[PDB]
Formats: sequence, C-alpha cells, structure tokens
Amino acid sequence: AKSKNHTTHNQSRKWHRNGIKKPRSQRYESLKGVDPKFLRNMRFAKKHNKKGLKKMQANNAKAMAARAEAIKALV
Amino acid sequence: TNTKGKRRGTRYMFSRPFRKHGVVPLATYMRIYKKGDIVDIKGMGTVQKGMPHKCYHGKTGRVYNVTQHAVGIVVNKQVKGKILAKRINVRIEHIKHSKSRDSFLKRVKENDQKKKEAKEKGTWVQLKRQPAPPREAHFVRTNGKEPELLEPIPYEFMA
Amino acid sequence: VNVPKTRRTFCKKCGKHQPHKVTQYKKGKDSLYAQGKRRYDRKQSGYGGQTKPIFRKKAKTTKKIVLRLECVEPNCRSKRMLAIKRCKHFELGGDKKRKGQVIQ
RNA sequence: GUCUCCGUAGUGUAGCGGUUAUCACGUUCGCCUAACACGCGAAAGGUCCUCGGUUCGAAACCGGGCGGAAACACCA
RNA sequence: GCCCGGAUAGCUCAGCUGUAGAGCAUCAGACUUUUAAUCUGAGGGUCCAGGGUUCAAGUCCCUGUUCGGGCGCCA
RNA sequence: ACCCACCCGACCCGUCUUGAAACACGGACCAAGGAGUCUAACACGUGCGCGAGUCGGGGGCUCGCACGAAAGCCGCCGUGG
RNA sequence: GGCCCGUCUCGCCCGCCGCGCCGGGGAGGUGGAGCACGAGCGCACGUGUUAGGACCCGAAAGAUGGUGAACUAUGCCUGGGC
RNA sequence: CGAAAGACUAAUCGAACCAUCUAGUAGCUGGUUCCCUCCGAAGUUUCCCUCAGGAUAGCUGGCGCUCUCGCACACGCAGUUUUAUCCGGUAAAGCGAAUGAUUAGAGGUCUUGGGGCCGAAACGAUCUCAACCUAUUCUCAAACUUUAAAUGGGUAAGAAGCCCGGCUCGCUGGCGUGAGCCGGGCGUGGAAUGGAGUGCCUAGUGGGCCACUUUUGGUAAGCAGAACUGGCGCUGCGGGAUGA
RNA sequence: AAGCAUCGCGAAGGCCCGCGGCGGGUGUUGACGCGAUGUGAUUUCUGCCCAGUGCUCUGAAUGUCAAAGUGAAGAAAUUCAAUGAAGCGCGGGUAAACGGCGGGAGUAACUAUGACUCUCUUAAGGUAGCCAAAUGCCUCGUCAUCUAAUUAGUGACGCGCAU
RNA sequence: GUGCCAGGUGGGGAGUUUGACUGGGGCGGUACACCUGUCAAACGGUAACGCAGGUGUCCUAAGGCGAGCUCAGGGAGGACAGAAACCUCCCGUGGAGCAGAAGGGCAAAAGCUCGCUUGAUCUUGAUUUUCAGUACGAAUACAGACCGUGAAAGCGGGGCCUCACGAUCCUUCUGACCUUUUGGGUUUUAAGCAGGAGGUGUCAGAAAAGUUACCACAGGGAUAACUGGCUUGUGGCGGCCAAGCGUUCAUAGCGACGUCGCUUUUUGAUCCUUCGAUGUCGGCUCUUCCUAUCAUUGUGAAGCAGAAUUCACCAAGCGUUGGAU
RNA sequence: GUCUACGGCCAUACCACCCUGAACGCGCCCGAUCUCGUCUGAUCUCGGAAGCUAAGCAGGGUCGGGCCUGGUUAGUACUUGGAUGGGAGACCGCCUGGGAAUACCGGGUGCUGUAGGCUU
RNA sequence: UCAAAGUUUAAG
Ligand SMILES: [Mg+2]
Ligand SMILES: [Mg+2]
Ligand SMILES: [Mg+2]
Ligand SMILES: [Mg+2]
Ligand SMILES: [Mg+2]
Ligand SMILES: [Mg+2]
Ligand SMILES: [Mg+2]
Ligand SMILES: [Mg+2]
Ligand SMILES: [Mg+2]
Ligand SMILES: [Mg+2]
Ligand SMILES: [Mg+2]
Ligand SMILES: [Mg+2]
Ligand SMILES: [Mg+2]
Ligand SMILES: [Mg+2]
Ligand SMILES: [Mg+2]
Ligand SMILES: [Mg+2]
Ligand SMILES: [Mg+2]
Ligand SMILES: [Mg+2]
Ligand SMILES: [Mg+2]
Ligand SMILES: [Mg+2]
Ligand SMILES: [Mg+2]
Ligand SMILES: [Mg+2]
Ligand SMILES: [Mg+2]
Ligand SMILES: [Mg+2]
Ligand SMILES: [Mg+2]
Ligand SMILES: [Mg+2]
Ligand SMILES: [Mg+2]
Ligand SMILES: [Mg+2]
Ligand SMILES: [Mg+2]
Ligand SMILES: [Mg+2]
Ligand SMILES: [Mg+2]
Ligand SMILES: [Mg+2]
Ligand SMILES: [Mg+2]
Ligand SMILES: [Mg+2]
Ligand SMILES: [Mg+2]
Ligand SMILES: [Mg+2]
Ligand SMILES: [Mg+2]
Ligand SMILES: [Mg+2]
Ligand SMILES: [Mg+2]
Ligand SMILES: [Mg+2]
Ligand SMILES: [Mg+2]
Ligand SMILES: [Mg+2]
Ligand SMILES: [Mg+2]
Ligand SMILES: [Mg+2]
Ligand SMILES: [Mg+2]
Ligand SMILES: [Zn+2]
Repeated sequence: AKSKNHTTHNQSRKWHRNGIKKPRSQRYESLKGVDPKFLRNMRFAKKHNKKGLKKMQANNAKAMAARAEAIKALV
Repeated sequence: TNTKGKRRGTRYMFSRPFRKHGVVPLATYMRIYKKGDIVDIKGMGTVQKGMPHKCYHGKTGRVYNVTQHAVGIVVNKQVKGKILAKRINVRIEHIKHSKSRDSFLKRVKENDQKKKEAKEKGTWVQLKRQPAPPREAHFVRTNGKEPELLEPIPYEFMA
Repeated sequence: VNVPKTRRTFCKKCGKHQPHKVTQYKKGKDSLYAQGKRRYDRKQSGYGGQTKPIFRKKAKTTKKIVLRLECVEPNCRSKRMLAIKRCKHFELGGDKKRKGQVIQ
C-alpha cells in the first residue's frame, strides 16, 4: 500500500488566500542582538543625558531668540 | 529525499569566477557599513568564516549591527506561506553596498535642488517621474532617395 | 589518540591558567544507598519479575573519553571533568610520533 | 538475479602488512643396487587468477574484471 | 562490572626478593657406508607493557593489555 | 390538487471512494421504536450581579412544608475558596 | 529607560547587645509563568477538549464462581446375548 | 478420558456449558432523524513501533475589536507592470578553451620501441605499427565548461524623508569617530488598483486524482515518481452522440 | 499388538497425584514386580562416530559460588576481609540417548573405466544391504520386457538432488 | 522430617512479545540518523527500492600562532647509477598537497619544513542551519575572563568549508567554608543546585523468538492469487532494403547486416474492477464465431515434362478421425 | 617627460624574443669587524661605494601569442504567453513578446591616488 | 635372549 510521497501542489494557492504578508515594519525596532559593548556605552550615554540639560535649554532659548530677531528683520 | 547539508548545491554559487581566484582585493575589507545601510549579500568561496547560508545569497538587506569584521544584516526570507524578516551575521567579504538605493538618493537630491530653485521664479516643475509616453507625432523625410524594397528570400537547403 | 600527561589550562578555583595533571576518568562503584538504587531495590522486591527495563540493543562501539584535570598548585588541587571526542584507541604520553624519520 | 566465499611452483595446500612465500608429493642430478624399487645426499621450479587503488610497502586491506562453488527462489 | 588463572628461549612449562629450571626443538661432535635412531656438549629468554616499593623485583605492589572458567546485569 | 394525452428532459437511493447507474456492499413492503447524552475538570466567548474584592457552601435561625424538601435571614458574611 | 526574585562578573563603603566563616547595601550583564495606580469573584448560556458505558450497534479473547459422564471416552460391580 | 483421530466430555471441543466481572476494548465495518440563509476546505508540514491513526503547522468558520473616509477636503496594502540595481549557471552554445570522451589524415629519428623488408650491424635506406608531440580535422557530456539566454528571485522608488543648531557616552580616538538624545526649518516625490490593521476560540482535513508545458525510472502502460499553473474531488449548465 | 531393546527403583524407594494432612494412587504390590521410553510377528542382520546437544559417574585434589555465621576498622549505620553448599566449570562413561556418517588429483602396451598411488580434511567420513522404491531434482534416466503404439507396470543398472 | 530464609534447577505451568519501509507480502535491501555531486526545470524548495558515492571514525598534532620555503610533471646535465637512489640548472597557474566521499576553497597559502605553544581552557546571552520556525547536533558573529603566539598589526575559544551524533528517568564524577536532611544542636549519610561522562543506529529515544494445514476475530479490492482493461518487452505472425544462397542468376524458393509493422491463442509489466466470496486445472458434452487455409472448389508460380510440388490469390461452404502412455 | 616609496582597480598590466634608456632614482656591485643566518656571506643580516647599465626596471617594437572591446555569426539557436494550427508519431509552422554563443573579421595593449625626486 | 630388506627380457 504505497503512498504519494510528497508534493507542493496546492500549497501556493493555500498561501495566497491570506496574502503572504510582508513582515510588519515598525519604526523603532529592538536592540536585541547588538554588540554588547555598544549597548553598554549607549545605555550610559542615555543615563547621563539629563546631566547637561540646563546648558542645552539655554542654548535652545538663545537659538529661539536669534530666530525671532531674524523674522523681525525679514518683516 | 535530499540531504539537509549546509552547503549542498553551492558548487557554482560559492565559487570564484573565472580567473578571479586567489587574494581578496582589499577595497572589499576597507569600506564602511553603518547602521541602516542597504546591502546585497553574495557568498564567496575563498573566505569561509562568516559565510551566509545559500538562501540569502542574492538577497539584499539592511544593516543593524557592526562587529569588528562582520555585519549583522536584517533580510527577508520567505518560508512557504510567510515572509520572515530575520537577522544574520555575515563577515564583510560576502557583502556589498546595494546601488539600488543610490539612484533614489540622487533623485531626491535633484528634487531638492529643483525645489529651492524654481520657487523664487514661480514656475512649478515636474518632480514626479512619468512612464515612457507614446512617442509623439513627427515627420520622416525620405530625403531624395525612395525607400528600399524587401522581398522575402527564396528557400534553399544549406546543410 | 594520544594526549600529554601535563596540560597548562584554566583552573577555576585559582582563576588563572595553571599546569594540570591529566588522567582518564572512570565510573565509581554504584552506592547501593543512592535514592535510585534504594527505589529500584524495593520495587524489584517481591513478586512481579523485572519492573524497569533492561537495555539489550547496543549500537555504538566507543565512549567519549574524559580527562580528569587535577590542578598542580597546592592549596587548591581542584579536579575537573574535560571531555574529548569518541575514539576506539586512547593513551596518555605515548611518545611524540617524530617527523622525518625511517619506517622499518 | 541475490548473498556468500575461493582463485598461490607440475599436484594438493600453509601464509598475523616488512618472508629467500611453508609442508608433503612430483621433477632432475648424484650415490646405494647386477639392475629396479625402497633408501641416502643434493638441486631446480611460483605471472601468488586479472586490473586499479589505499599504503613508505599489499600474496593478503579495499574496489571492480574473468573464472569456480554452496544456499535461497516461499502463500496461492 | 566481580572473583582468578596465564603471558618465561622455536614450543610446552619450573622458578622461596640476592649464569632463570626441565624436556623437547636449533646448530657442531661422536655412532653410522650414510641417514634416521641415541649419547655428548654449544647457542638462544625485552621474563606481555609502563610506574613504584625496595640497597636489589622475573617474583611484592599497584596500574594497564590480553586471556580465559565462573558469578553479575536500571540510562 | 384526481386521471389521461403528447413534446422535451430524465439511470436508484444510502454509503466508503481519486472515481458508483455499476458486474461494489445495505435496502421485498408498512407501522411503532431507534443513535452526540448526563456528571466532573479545564479553556475561550457571551449575558447578569457585585467590584479590590467577591462568594456560598457547609452549618444555623425562621413551620405542621398544601404549594416548601422551596422562600427568607445569619458579628456565622467569612473558617475557607 | 526603571523596580522586584534567581544567577553571574567587578568592586567599594556602611551597621551593632552579641565585631562574626555576622548582617546590609553599589555598578554592570543575564534567567522569571514578575511590578510599572487594580479586575477579579459568583452565577448563567454556547463552543471546544478530555475522564467516565460516553453517539449507537459490533469481536477473537481474559477473569471469578458454579452445572453436567441421560450422549460419548476409559476403569470397576452385577445381569443378558451370540 | 483417549488401541492416539487433537478423538470424545449431553446436535458444542486445538480447551464444555451456565451466570457474573460486562454496556469488556476496537487506530476497523455499518448507521446517525426538520427547513431556509451566509461563509466554505483538505489529502501538503515536521514529529511519532508513524504508513487504514494521532501531533503540529497550513487551508475553514465564528466572535470581535482598533482605525479609515463621500459628510469637496485619504493613508497604507497588493500572486501586476514601470524605472533603477543586485543574484543566478538551466535552454542554447563550446570543445582550433580546461576536464573527460573521440574520427581522420597532413607533420614530427621529439620518444622509443615491438614486428618487418634491404641491411653483419648502423636515427643507414625503406616501410610499419606503439604511444607521445606541431598545426589541422570528425563527433560528444545528467554527475564537464570559457561563454550564456528567455521565464525567474531579492532590494529601492521619501515625513519612520531631507536639511540646520546644540547636548550625553564608562564605547572609539593625535584632534576625530560612531551611536544616542533634545530644539527648530522644510510636504503630494513612477503606472494601474483597492478601505486597512489586529486578537482570540475554532471544525473538517492530513488515501487524492486529471490536463498543458517541464521532467526521473520504465520497451511501454488507463504504469510508477517530481515541478508549474489550471481543473475534477465540492460543480450544475451549452458543446464534444456517449463520458469526472 | 506379541516379539525385541533400553532406562529408574531394595520402600524414609522409583514413578505419580494433592491446597493441606503421621494425606493419597501403583500397592490385597517387592525386581519372573512396579514404573518410564523406543522398535514393532517370524527369518536374517543391526557397521562406524562420545567432536556437538543430552543423560550420567567422582570430588577437598579445586576456579567461582548465596544467605547466615566468623573476624575488621569505624561513634554507628557500615565497609572490608577470610570462610565457602548444590550448581556451573575441570575429568571419565554412554548412540536399541538426540542425532551424524566427505572432497580433490594422477594411474592398466587401442580407447574406457579405474584395482593401484598421491594428497587436503573431519567426531567418523555411509559398512552390510536396498533402489529412479510411497524416497531420484535432471526425468518421459538407460537397457530389457510387457503392447500395433506405454510419461504406466515388472526385471536389471546405480552415478543415490536428498536410500 | 516439618516451619521460615538463601542460591541453583525448572516451556512441567503462567503471562507476554515476536519493528518499520516495501510496485501484495515473505526473502533480499535500508532508500530508517547523517554528508557530497546529480536528478532539479540558471533564487530557494522539491519525489521514487532514481543515478554515482561516502559516515559511526582519524589527529598532541593532522589543533594555535610565527617564520621560512614551493608543489605535480617535464627537459638538459653529472663516478658506480640503469625507466627509478643523490646532486645541479631550466621550464612549470597549480596539472601536487591539504586524514577520509565528492564538490568548493587555497601559492612569499589553507601545501611543505622548522620555532614556540595549549583558543580542543573558563563564562553569559544573540544569531544561523534543520525547522513547527520546537529540540538535538553542527555552525556564525559578539561580549567578559585567563592564556598562546608574533617585532607588531593581528590571528586563535579545535580540525579550510560542507557529515562524523543522542531527551526524561536512573547512575557516576567534578564544583561552592552553598541549601535541605524537618523540636533544637554536632558529626556521618542521604537529598538538592550547576557542569561533564555511562545510550537509546527502529538514531525525538518500548525491555521482547518461533509456529499454526487445527486455527480464530475486526477489516481491506488502500493489497496478491482468475477473468476482463491498458501495455506488448517477451512469444507469434507479416513487411521494406538486398550482401549472399540457389551449378549460372540478388528476389522460382530463400535471405544476412539493418529496419518498419501488426496480434493479444505465450509470458511478463501493471493493479483500474471484484475480499457482507464472480466456484479455483483438465477431460467429457454442445453451439457459434474467426482466419493467420491442412483438405476440398476456382485460379495465378515455379529451379511446373508427367507424377509428386512447394510459393501466392478469391475463399471459412464443407470437413479435419480411431487408439497406447 | 619620467622615476622612487606606499598603493587602488588587478593582463588594455600576461608571456616570448628585439631595440633604446639624459639626469635623479631603482638596481646590479664590493666587503664580512660588528648584528644576524647559512654545508655554503648564494639567499638572509650587516659595513660600504671601485665599477657598470650586461641583467632587473622603464619606454618602444612584432601583418607575435594572450587578454580587453566592437562587428559578424543572427533576429539564427533557445525562449514567456496563445490557438478545436499541422503532423500517425517524432517533431514542425504561425501568432505574442524576450533573444544568445564559437569559428571568421576589425580596433586597443594599463589607467590612476597619496607623499617625495630628477629633467634646475 | 629375533628392527627393515619388495621385484627381476617378449627379445630364444
Ligand atoms: Mg499520503
Ligand atoms: Mg524474593
Ligand atoms: Mg451512489
Ligand atoms: Mg461494471
Ligand atoms: Mg463492505
Ligand atoms: Mg440485499
Ligand atoms: Mg419514529
Ligand atoms: Mg466569562
Ligand atoms: Mg480548547
Ligand atoms: Mg463524551
Ligand atoms: Mg460487546
Ligand atoms: Mg491477557
Ligand atoms: Mg494433526
Ligand atoms: Mg456502546
Ligand atoms: Mg490504523
Ligand atoms: Mg476505510
Ligand atoms: Mg544545476
Ligand atoms: Mg546542452
Ligand atoms: Mg496508483
Ligand atoms: Mg472525498
Ligand atoms: Mg531407541
Ligand atoms: Mg546403529
Ligand atoms: Mg557427550
Ligand atoms: Mg554403498
Ligand atoms: Mg494400460
Ligand atoms: Mg523398477
Ligand atoms: Mg510459553
Ligand atoms: Mg509492513
Ligand atoms: Mg526554478
Ligand atoms: Mg606564512
Ligand atoms: Mg575573548
Ligand atoms: Mg590545518
Ligand atoms: Mg533529635
Ligand atoms: Mg500437517
Ligand atoms: Mg503452507
Ligand atoms: Mg471473517
Ligand atoms: Mg485495486
Ligand atoms: Mg492478466
Ligand atoms: Mg551467387
Ligand atoms: Mg456465476
Ligand atoms: Mg485470406
Ligand atoms: Mg655578498
Ligand atoms: Mg638595465
Ligand atoms: Mg640594454
Ligand atoms: Mg594580438
Ligand atoms: Zn589551582
């Protein structure tokens, strides 16, 4: 009682009933499987972003004032 | 039934082309892959450490990791019904920059040039591409000489 | 195969590399008062015949050899199991084979 | 056809990868005998079935050739 | 796996920590007209392998490799 | 809707089967009977009550139970889950 | 990004009735059916999956306890027949 | 019990009958009860003392939810194509290119031979056949190939994008990198089509067969076995007299 | 089935029943008996093989071999030791126990066969007989006979797939 | 002797088992776990008891570095020395070698020869390959230790790459001033925790021999033994071509080397139909049909004088017997 | 014009033979005390500067081989999709689109980056 | 106070 051994006959049709959907690309993918020494470092970089905030805020305020002076000169 | 061996059926794939065996020329090794660089994998027989699997030969993908002398690279692989974005670590020698993207970057750069200019002018320019249209009305001048008559030629058996 | 009787390799307890004494491993005697054996004996007791299975279908013809790496530096002497691939010949320190010589 | 084994001086056989290839008979040459036989003393003789391989090295280990010989070929 | 034999010169076997025994076989001397048979001598042991104990080991010790009779069998 | 005529169409159902009108099996005919149930355990869905709670059992107090072996209540209201 | 529990690596300080092979923390990885202003409990209905006779009908068997030698098998007792 | 046939033991014997355990177990036969409406499969996956069965994926249904806007004011997705750009070693072709096969003559004491004929013998003369070589020549290859298609497989075609300004790092470093953060500045970025996304429960199925083209075994087969698509199976209707 | 031939047993026995008993059957028996096998009247014979598998005989001369008992160290559970029954092994017997019972070469003044000789081999190598039988594949064997004609029958032959 | 333990012996008796695939089964194979090339239709993926082969190992270096070299083969030379010993020059894209099958890869190497070595060590995760996108095995990139080597850049956590391997349970060994060993404490013991090893080749892993003709049950046309279908290799019958035979002359009658057909009175293939059964060989009896014609009717041919004859045409009307085994 | 050092792409750069090379370079070259290493100062290492372009190296040459690039081969071979097209089959023709490879014949025969010379 | 030792033109 020998059988049919293998096939792929109806399979393509089966696959395409529900698409063959491309893998859902999100923005912001994970950092799983990234070279550890990188991740250590970038973690540390994130950890101390809050240090040197006041300087950054002051710089942004100076930039905004320069923009306002430029728009007043234009108008 | 077939063997599941890793390198089965890569007699021709991983085989350096005719009169290009030997030393791997160094440019290969000394060009930089950042994150998010689109990259087309293509196995190479010489360098056997860090070879990608035969399925990803030909496939292109983006870089997500950069170790010392290898580069993690997300590629799409189909599997019967479902496509799986999956991440492989290939040693540099089996990898090139995919020029696919560069023609697009050139076109964006051209649009930005043509958007900065032609704004102060006022004349808005065609930015989108457009498919090769029907080839327009035009005259053909049979200058003096008439067209050449072409009889089909009579059969004869050569061999 | 041949392996040498000394081996400068890692010693967990010290932390460094260090010379170890090598020797091939063997099974110990089988307690009699391990939980298993005790469990088997008082199952196997009474009537019923044999209760657990008996393996009568040997396939392979060799064991994975295991070295027992003992650290040489005293105030340590930390032993350690170190497996090697299968082989139906093994020895320790059986000469150095000699390149470029006469065979007779 | 399957699986198995064996092909070694003229004959029948030994042979554990490194041999002058073992033993017996046969053969030739002496002697002994009137001669012969027996007997005694010497000698000569192997394509190790065939080809290719592995091996530093194959008569053997491995593959195929040409031969030879056992067992199986059942239920209708 | 557990107990124990044996491994000694071509062969079969003795050997009580201080030229390795016997017999056969091997090769030169007698005997033979010669041969065989038999008598005399000679040559020939990695004492299975390695380490130790020991002043000294063929033996004691341990450990292997065998090699056989019995026991034995939970991935 | 009863009968009859004519033209056209039209093979016997059930079933296993890649394939049944089958030279595959079951079936003369009619009546009545005749096969996805209940319990427990889980899961997800849905509806209702209450909500950091929720809960009801088991027990107890209220009746001779006509309807009740219900209904109601309980610092037991929470031992406990 | 953070926190908890396991686990490793590295490190420097604290605590006291009992100063100790005592106790407590830190930084960085990594395992967890975790936390990160709660969603459960009870009841009812449905579907599915099981355990039960378990959709219905179906063996050849297996076990326990009993009834039979009025047939037939063989022995014995006592009669009959050729 | 047997003068032995597995004979006989109440029409029952290679283990009697009766009742119970018992509704014994069955991956196997058979059957399985009203109507309409909507959706609608599979015979392939890996694992299995698995191959008449299960498991797991797939294909189905059901329940939904989150958004979208024909309410003059759309984003994303596709069994297409286009424009870029990679991949390929099949058809073909080739063998005066490698590998292997293979015909013929021209040329060559290459080598050397074995056989000759004329030579004592002599690369002497003359032939010859061996292998080798110098140009040529005949025909070949699923497990050869310098070449090399058609059809085919990836990517890409923008707001998650560009372009400025500045901060963080224990990484990296002559200075710089590279990454990560804040803060502003800029909009339709090929064709054609269409509303998308997402999560739970989930049955049946896991004997398939047929045709175009490709294709392996076989002399072949209404044979066995794969690929691709479409069928039949689940499906009537016109035609092919008849008919999956 | 008679006849033949083996085997066990002298009774606290052989053989056998039974769940058990100072139980029972043979047995109201005693080797001219009871029990267990084979062969199958008479006649005439009954070859060789004890290597294999069985059965049996002997047993400190002795490898292993259990529980108990004996010693040992240990705080004790314990472990280690020596000790050591039958049975295996070791050594005899047994085939009217199960059974088994050969292969090359060369050789005789025509050829042919081969008395004869050479080997290689087993535990022996199929003896007496008997045969294409109820046993022989090839096979409708060959020769004779029986028939006009015989894959049949009988008598011979023997090389006998596989007496 | 009885009672209770121990070892032996025990198809007298009991219970049970006696794989799978498979052009029916059995026998044979292993296509049952792996790997190369092909099949395979130029991504990947793909079947058969398709083809050609390999695997259950091997290596203290044949692993790791660094240095230096250059291999196969050939030519021309040189005492003994010849086709082969050793030395020397030249050519040499690899035609060698790299443990093994095959494919790829490899030349101031991945080959050979030296020098020093243990990266074949200790430890987290990520990924790839089979994939269900679970395991195992095998691999890839990192990261943290401790080392090796090199002047150094670097390279190295086994073998240039593609195969060489194994769960739960149990056992054993190793590891930490570790946990538990339960009313508390000390010590043995045992149990845990984490990593090796002892194996399941039917290789995701039962512990397992026969027979049944005395047989039984559930099923199966998923599967054999008939017929009938397809097929026609094989069997049978028939052409074409014409080298030959036929004293002579290819073809009266034949016909090699080749080639094209038909037939289903052979046998194979095959497995569609039937396993809730289509009565399984022959003979006898009886009818009918076919022609590929033995005889008979009518004819063409001859190597037909006659007689006898073969060869061919129309043709199946009528016949085609009695016996021995 | 050109070279040296380190190079990128790796024959338009290779191979064979022939010719020519100012200056600086590159070399050959001459030595072995030290360093270093050899059977051997041949190579390797080191100290030099008397010769010379002979050789390497560069540039050129050859109706050169090779390689690179066009044509031709050829709209041929092959091929996507199509037909109740043909043909007994084997196979072939058409439609719809895509389209190769030898032989044969031409042309070409290194480009170029960084740093430093020379031709002042 | 007993090892083994077989054979001999047809050619007068
Ligand atoms: Mg199937
Ligand atoms: Mg017991
Ligand atoms: Mg029907
Ligand atoms: Mg029919
Ligand atoms: Mg039926
Ligand atoms: Mg009926
Ligand atoms: Mg009813
Ligand atoms: Mg609910
Ligand atoms: Mg469920
Ligand atoms: Mg149920
Ligand atoms: Mg029943
Ligand atoms: Mg039973
Ligand atoms: Mg019988
Ligand atoms: Mg029922
Ligand atoms: Mg089944
Ligand atoms: Mg069925
Ligand atoms: Mg291919
Ligand atoms: Mg071709
Ligand atoms: Mg079929
Ligand atoms: Mg169906
Ligand atoms: Mg007898
Ligand atoms: Mg006898
Ligand atoms: Mg005996
Ligand atoms: Mg006889
Ligand atoms: Mg008769
Ligand atoms: Mg007779
Ligand atoms: Mg039994
Ligand atoms: Mg089967
Ligand atoms: Mg394809
Ligand atoms: Mg090197
Ligand atoms: Mg490291
Ligand atoms: Mg190596
Ligand atoms: Mg206590
Ligand atoms: Mg019988
Ligand atoms: Mg039978
Ligand atoms: Mg039946
Ligand atoms: Mg059938
Ligand atoms: Mg038939
Ligand atoms: Mg003629
Ligand atoms: Mg009938
Ligand atoms: Mg006719
Ligand atoms: Mg010099
Ligand atoms: Mg020069
Ligand atoms: Mg010159
Ligand atoms: Mg040229
Ligand atoms: Zn240590």
